[PDB]
Amino acid sequence: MKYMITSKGDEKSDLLRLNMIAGFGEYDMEYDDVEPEIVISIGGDGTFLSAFHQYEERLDEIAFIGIHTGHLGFYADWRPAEADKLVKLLAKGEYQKVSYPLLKTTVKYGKEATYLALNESTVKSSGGPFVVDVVINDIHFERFRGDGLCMSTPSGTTAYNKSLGGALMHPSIEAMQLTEMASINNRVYRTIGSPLVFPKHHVVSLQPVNDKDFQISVDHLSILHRDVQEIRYEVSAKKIHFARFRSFPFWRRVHDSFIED
Amino acid sequence: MKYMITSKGDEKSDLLRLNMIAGFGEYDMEYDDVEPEIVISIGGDGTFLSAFHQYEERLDEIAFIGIHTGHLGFYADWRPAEADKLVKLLAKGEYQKVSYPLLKTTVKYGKEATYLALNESTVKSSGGPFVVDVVINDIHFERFRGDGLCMSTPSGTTAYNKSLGGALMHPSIEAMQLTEMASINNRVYRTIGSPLVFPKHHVVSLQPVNDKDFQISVDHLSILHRDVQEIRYEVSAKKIHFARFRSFPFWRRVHDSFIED
Amino acid sequence: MKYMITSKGDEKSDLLRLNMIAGFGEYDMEYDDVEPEIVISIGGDGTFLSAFHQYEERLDEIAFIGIHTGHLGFYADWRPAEADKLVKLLAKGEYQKVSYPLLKTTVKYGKEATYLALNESTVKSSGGPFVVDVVINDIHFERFRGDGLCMSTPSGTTAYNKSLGGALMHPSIEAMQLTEMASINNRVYRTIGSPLVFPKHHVVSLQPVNDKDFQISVDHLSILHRDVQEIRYEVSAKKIHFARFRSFPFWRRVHDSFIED
Amino acid sequence: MKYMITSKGDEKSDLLRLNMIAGFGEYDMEYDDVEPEIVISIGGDGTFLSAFHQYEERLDEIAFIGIHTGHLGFYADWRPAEADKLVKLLAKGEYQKVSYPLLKTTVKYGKEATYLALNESTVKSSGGPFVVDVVINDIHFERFRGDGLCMSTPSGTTAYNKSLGGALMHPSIEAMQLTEMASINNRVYRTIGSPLVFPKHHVVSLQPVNDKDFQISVDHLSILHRDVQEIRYEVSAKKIHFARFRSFPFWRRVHDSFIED
Ligand SMILES: NCCNc1ncnc2c1ncn2[C@@H]1O[C@H](COCC#Cc2nc3c(N)ncnc3n2[C@@H]2O[C@H](CO)[C@@H](O)[C@H]2O)[C@@H](O)[C@H]1O
Ligand SMILES: NCCNc1ncnc2c1ncn2[C@@H]1O[C@H](COCC#Cc2nc3c(N)ncnc3n2[C@@H]2O[C@H](CO)[C@@H](O)[C@H]2O)[C@@H](O)[C@H]1O
Ligand SMILES: NCCNc1ncnc2c1ncn2[C@@H]1O[C@H](COCC#Cc2nc3c(N)ncnc3n2[C@@H]2O[C@H](CO)[C@@H](O)[C@H]2O)[C@@H](O)[C@H]1O
Ligand SMILES: NCCNc1ncnc2c1ncn2[C@@H]1O[C@H](COCC#Cc2nc3c(N)ncnc3n2[C@@H]2O[C@H](CO)[C@@H](O)[C@H]2O)[C@@H](O)[C@H]1O
Repeated sequence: MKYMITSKGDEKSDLLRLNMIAGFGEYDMEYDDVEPEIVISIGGDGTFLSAFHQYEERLDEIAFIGIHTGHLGFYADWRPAEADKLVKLLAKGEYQKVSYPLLKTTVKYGKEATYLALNESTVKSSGGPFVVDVVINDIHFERFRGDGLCMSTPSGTTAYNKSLGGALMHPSIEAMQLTEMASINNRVYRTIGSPLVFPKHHVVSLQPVNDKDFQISVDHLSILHRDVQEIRYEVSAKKIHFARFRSFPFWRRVHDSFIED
Repeated sequence: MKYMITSKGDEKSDLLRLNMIAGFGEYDMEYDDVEPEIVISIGGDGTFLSAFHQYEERLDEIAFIGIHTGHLGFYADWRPAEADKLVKLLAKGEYQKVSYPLLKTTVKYGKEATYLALNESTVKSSGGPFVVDVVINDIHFERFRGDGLCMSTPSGTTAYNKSLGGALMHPSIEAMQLTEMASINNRVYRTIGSPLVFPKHHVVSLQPVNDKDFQISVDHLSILHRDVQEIRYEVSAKKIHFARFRSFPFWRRVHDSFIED
Repeated sequence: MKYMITSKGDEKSDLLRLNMIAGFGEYDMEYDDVEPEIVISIGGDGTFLSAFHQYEERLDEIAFIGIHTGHLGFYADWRPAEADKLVKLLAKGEYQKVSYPLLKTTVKYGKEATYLALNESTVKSSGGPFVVDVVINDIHFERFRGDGLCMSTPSGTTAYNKSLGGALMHPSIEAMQLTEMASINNRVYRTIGSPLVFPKHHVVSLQPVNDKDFQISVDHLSILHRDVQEIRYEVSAKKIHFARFRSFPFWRRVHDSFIED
Repeated sequence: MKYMITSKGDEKSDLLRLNMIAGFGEYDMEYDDVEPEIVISIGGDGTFLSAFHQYEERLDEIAFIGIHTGHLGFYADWRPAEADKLVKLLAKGEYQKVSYPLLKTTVKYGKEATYLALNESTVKSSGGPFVVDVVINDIHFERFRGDGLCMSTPSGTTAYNKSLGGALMHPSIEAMQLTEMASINNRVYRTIGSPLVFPKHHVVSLQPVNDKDFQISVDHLSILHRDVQEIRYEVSAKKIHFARFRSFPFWRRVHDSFIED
C-alpha cells in the first residue's frame, strides 16, 4: 500500500528511515505522506504522538508502527534491529490490527473546538488560582481547586496520569481516567482525591467559576484558551489502529519500562 | 415471588423488617429464606455483604435491595422512609435489574478452593515478611514485598481499594483493580507502585517465595490459609443483580458519600 | 508603640480596621506604616502574606497579628469578635512573642537575587520539560524531571506542601521540606519520591540541565527568571515574630482547619 | 576497651566476625558481651536492630558499628572490605561519636510498660476494625480508623515510614513522625491524611474506642497487648551513639540506597 515514515530528526533515526525506504523500494510499496496507509514512526513516543496528530483525520485508514531508536516506548515498542523483518512483513501485509481508545476533548467559547488525544488532556490555570465545577453526566460532582486536572486514555495511563497517582489501565478497556493535580482539601474545600475511571458515553464537563482562561493541553500541544465556557471529556468514537507483527503484551511493556529490562 | 429479609440486628432494623413483612403480607408474596427471589438487606453495606455471601450460590436467581438504617451505603442506598414505596413496587414486580461484576478468587494447595467477592480480596502475611511473585497472564510482572495486596471489584473501589490509593471505577466496567499495601522500593526491591486495572479474562496469579502461609480475606471473611501454592484473581463470570426502583447514579452515590450529603 | 494595619480591601475588613484605629486612638499608640512595631493583618493568610513581605526588611523589629474576617487561617487565626480585647492587650504591651522559621531562596544568574518565604518557594518550567540536578550539601542527590519542586517552611507545610503529599511539621522545628510535583519514574528516570525534611545549615541546590529558564515562586509572587545558573534553598537566619495574646496550639489550628471546626 | 560482635548467623558474617576478633587480639581489647563499650553488628539493619535492643539499657556507654555483608544498610553502612581498617581505628580509639534520636513508647493497662525503638513503633488491630482517638498534648486531634498507625524515628523514616508515604528526616532533627495506614475518609470519618512530624516534648497519645486489644510493634518485636488503656509516643531522652571513622552523609546514604549505587 501507500506508506510514509516520520523521524525524530537525529542522525540515527534519519538513516534508519532511508534504509527502510530502500527496503520498501524492493516491493510494490509507494511512498506517500498525503494519503498513506502505513505510518512508521522512528524515535520515541513523542515522535509517535507527532505522527498520530499529523494524521488524526485519517485514523480509520492507517495502521501505525513504532520504532524506538532510544529507550523502549509504549507506542514506539520495536527495536531498530527488527526493522528489516518489519519491512518485509509490512510489505506482504496480511497483518492483524490492534485498536486503542481515544479521548475526545470539546472546548466551548462564547464557538466550539474539538480535539483528539492519544495520551491525555490537561486543564491548568493561566497564572492565578484554578477553580472548576466538575460535572459528571449533568450531575455536579465537586468544586475542584488546585493546580489542574488530567483526563487520560488507557494507553496514556503509563504516561502522565501515572505521575499523578492514577492507575494503569489495559488499553482494551474503553474508558478514560481523571486525576487531580495538587488539590487543596480542608473543612471548606472538598475534592474526591481518588482518581476516577469513566466508561464510554460518560461525559465529564469542566465549568469555570471565576477566571475563564485556562491552559489546555492535548498530548504535547498546549494552548491558552480565552473566554472558555466549558470543557467536555468523553471516550472518543474513533480509535487508533496499530499493525502488530509480534506478541508484546501491554503488561510486559509495563514491566520492561518500569520494573527492569 | 419468594422473598427474605436480613437485618443488622439492632432494634431499628428489626422493627423495619417486621413492618415490611406485614406490608408484604398484603400481596401474593411468600416469605422464604431457602430459595428466595428478592433479598432485602436492612443495615449497612456490611449487612448487605453478609446477605450477598449468604446466597452466593443463587446469584442468577436473586435481585438484591439495600436499605440503610444508618449512613448512606453504596449497596444499602435507599432510605428507611422509602420502605413502603419499596414494598409496593417490589410487590407488583416489573422492575428492571442492574448487574455489577464480581471477583473470583482461586486458592490452590498441595486441593483448590474458590471464592466470590463483592468488594475485594486481600492477601497479607501471617506474621513474618510478605513477599510474592506477581504473575499476569503467565508473565512474571514483579516481586512484591510489603504488607499485602488488594484486588478490588468495580463497586469495591469505593471501599478499601480507595484507602490504598486506588481509583474509583464505574461498576459498568467489567474489570478488577489491584492496589499495593506499603510496598518497599529501593535499588534492590522494585514494584510498580501504581494501581493496576485488569479487564475480563486477564488472570493475576500470586505465588509465594519463602513463607507459604497467608492471611486471605474475601470481603469480611478472613481466614489463614496454610501450605498455599497459588492465588489466582480474575473477573468472575457471575454477576450480582440489583433491583432498581429509582435513579441513583454511581457518581451521585460517590458524591453523597465522600463530598457532602 | 508604632503600628499599622493592612486590610483585605473588602467592606468588612476596612470597617474593622477603622474601628481598631479608633480603639487605638484611646491609648498612646501612633499609627505609622513606615517603621511600625505592630503589624495587624485583617483578612486571610493571603493578606497576612502580603503584610509579611511588605515589611520583610524589618522582621526583627515587628510582631505580627492575624485577624480572619473569613474562614480561620493559620496566620490570621483570631476572630473579628476578639478585636477589642486585641486592641487593649496590644495597647498595654507586655505580650510574649513566638517565632517561626523562614526559608531563604538564592537565585544566581550569569548576579544574585535572594528572597524570603513564609510559606514556600516553588520551581517550575517555563513551557517545556522541567529537569533539574538536585544537589544536597554539594553532593549530587538526584536528577529530577516532572512538573516542579516545592521547598516549604514549617508553617507552610499546611499550605501547599500539604497538597503535594508533604508532612505537616510543627513550626518550632527549624527545618525545611522539599516535595515533588508529578515526578516521572521509570527504569531510566529515578527520583526519591518521598518528601525530604532538611535541618538548619543544610543547603539544597537546584541546577539546570538543558533549559535555563524557570518559573520561580516565593509565596504568592511568581516571576519568570531567565538565564538561571542555580537556585539555593536553606533555612533562613531571620525569623518572623508573632505577638501572642492567647493559647492556640498549632495542632489545634490544624484540627480546626482540616478535621472540623 | 571491652567489645562484642553480633553476626547474622550465615557463614560470611561468622567468618568475618572471627577475623575481626583475631585482629582485635593484636591490641589491648577484651572481648566482653556483658558490659561492652563497642558493639559491632555484622549483617543487615535487622541484625543491627537486634544488637541495639540487646543492649538498650546501656546505650549511653556503647558506640555501635554496622558492617553490611549484604546490600548497604542505613545502620550497617560499612563494607566488609573495610573491616581491617575498622579494627585498627577502633583499637586506637579517639574516634568521634554521632547520636540519633530514639522513640519512647509507653503502654498503659488496667500497669505500665515502656519501650525504645530505633526505627518505629506501629499500632494495628487484633483481627477486627481499628479505631483510635489520637490525642496530641492532651488535645483531641482526630478519630482514626483504618489499618493502623506508625510512629517513626528520624533514622527510621527511610524504613517503614517511607512505604507509608512519610517524609525522610535528617537524623540530626530531634523529632518523630506519624503516618497513617489505609485510613478511611468519607463524610462521616475524617483523618488528617498528611503525615505529622512532632518535636521533642510533644506527647502523642492513642486511646481506644471499642476494642481494647492491639498488635503493637517496636522495631521487629511484635506482641499483642490485651486490655490496653493508652499508648503514648514521644521522642526519648536517650540516644543511640555510633562511632564514626569516615564521612558518610545521611543524604548520600539515602542516594545509594534508593537512587543508585
Ligand atoms: N501542566 C503540567 C506540565 N507537565 C506536562 N505537560 C505536558 N505533558 C506532560 C507533562 N508532564 C508529563 N507529560 C507527558 O509528556 C507527553 C509529551 O509527549 C511526549 C511523550 C511521551 C510519553 N507518552 C507515554 C506513554 N503513553 N506511556 C508512557 N510513557 C510515555 N511518554 C514518556 O514521556 C516522556 C516525555 O514527556 C518520555 O519519557 C516518554 O517515554 C504528554 O503527552 C504527557 O503524557
Ligand atoms: N489487612 C488489612 C485489615 N483491614 C481490613 N480488612 C478487611 N476489610 C477491610 C479492612 N479495611 C477496610 N475494609 C473494608 O471493610 C469491609 C468489611 O465489610 C463491611 C463493609 C463495608 C463497605 N463496603 C463498601 C463499599 N463497597 N463501598 C464503600 N464503602 C464501603 N464500606 C464501608 O466500610 C466500612 C466498614 O468496613 C463502613 O464505613 C462501610 O460503609 C471490607 O469488604 C473492606 O472493603
Ligand atoms: N505551579 C503551581 C501553581 N499553584 C500554586 N501557585 C502558588 N501558590 C499556590 C499554588 N497552589 C497553592 N498555593 C498556595 O497559595 C499561597 C498563595 O498565598 C495565599 C495563601 C495561603 C495560605 N497559606 C497557608 C498556610 N500557611 N497554611 C495553610 N493554608 C494556607 N493558605 C491557604 O491557601 C489558599 C490560598 O492560596 C487559602 O485557602 C488559604 O487559606 C501560596 O503561598 C501557596 O501556599
Ligand atoms: N503491620 C504491618 C506489618 N509490616 C511490617 N511489620 C514490621 N516491620 C515492618 C513491616 N514492614 C516493614 N517493616 C520494617 O522492617 C523492620 C524489621 O527490622 C528489620 C529491618 C530493617 C530496616 N531498617 C531500615 C532503616 N532504618 N532504614 C531503611 N531501611 C531499613 N530496613 C530495611 O527493611 C527491610 C527488612 O524489613 C530490609 O530491606 C532492610 O534493609 C521494621 O523495623 C520496619 O522498619
